[PDB]
Amino acid sequence: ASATRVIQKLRNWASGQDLQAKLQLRYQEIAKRTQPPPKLPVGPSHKLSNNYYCTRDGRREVVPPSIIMSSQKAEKKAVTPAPPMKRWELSKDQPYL
Amino acid sequence: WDNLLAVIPGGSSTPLIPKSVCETVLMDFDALVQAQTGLGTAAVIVMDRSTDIVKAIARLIEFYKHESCGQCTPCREGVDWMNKVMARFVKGDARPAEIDSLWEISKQIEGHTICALGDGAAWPVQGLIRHFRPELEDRMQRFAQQHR
Amino acid sequence: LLKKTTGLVGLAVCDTPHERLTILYTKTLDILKHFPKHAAYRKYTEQITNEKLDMVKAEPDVKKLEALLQGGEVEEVILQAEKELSLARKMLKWKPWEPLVEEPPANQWKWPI
Ligand code: SF4
Repeated sequence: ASATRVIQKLRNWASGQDLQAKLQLRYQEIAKRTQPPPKLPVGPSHKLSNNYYCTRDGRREVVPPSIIMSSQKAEKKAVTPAPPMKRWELSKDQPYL
Repeated sequence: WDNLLAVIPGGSSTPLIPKSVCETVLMDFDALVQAQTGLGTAAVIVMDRSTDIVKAIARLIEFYKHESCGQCTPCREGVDWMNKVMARFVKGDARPAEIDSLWEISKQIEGHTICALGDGAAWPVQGLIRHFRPELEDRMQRFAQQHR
Repeated sequence: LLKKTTGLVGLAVCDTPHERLTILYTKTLDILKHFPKHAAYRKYTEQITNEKLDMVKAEPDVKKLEALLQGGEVEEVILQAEKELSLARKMLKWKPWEPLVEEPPANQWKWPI
């Protein structure tokens, strides 16, 4: 930022870019190292009612896997694991470099 | 009768009923159950418009705190907790979410105890929250205004 | 027109995709006729090959044929048909329509232990 205008023009011509507009070194635009104290918000479970843990106990909703067929327990169309992948559209922003 | 505000019709264990349902209510077990109350010892406590209703209910909960035998955890801890919350409610020192919190505390006490003192202590709080909830909210709002 | 590049490295562009596809599907059906009638692999592979062959015979345009096949590009479809034919030959060698070769021990697939 402390460069002379002749050196700035030489750098700009030699690089082909405006180097002074986007400087690599941070001078004053950064935030202050001393910040005001925060106040973090609370989540949805921070309520005094209608908040029984058994109504939001996601860890106990896990069940053992369902056995489709087993060697001891156990005209239709051929199927696939999923519907086939749709083709990606070419980007309308910048399709080629 | 126009000055009448509330009646506790079966002693302190039964909850309160306001004047509007006091107009045409009978003194049956079944009639008071339909009025969401009970006929207990047939003790008709009458409170007029000059009554501090929250103070009366908190005095009843303080009585239940003093007379709980302390043997079983829901009655012991929950009735003490209800007494503290009701004292703060009388002072106005709470927020309206604590009304729902107190309702859930009373529902946790009711039916989980050894004898029916827990039910008889949770019922007046249930009746007060069911009927005189805008009075509680008015007290909390007045406290919040005059303290900040 | 004719496709310039297929976009995948090492995949050559097919000048005549329809004839190659129909001979590959016909060969796959012919090798599927040697399977037992009760073979679920034979039934399902015959269904897949029949539907794909009907789509090739129905559509003479490469682009809308690709859109109908939904298997990427038509070169990818041709390669998949080659893989299916080689697979069907191997499945005929292997004979997996037979019953289970050996049941596992009783605690082999029990989790948690
Ligand atoms: S519910 Fe009955 S047994 Fe339990 S602490 Fe209260 S008074 Fe005692």
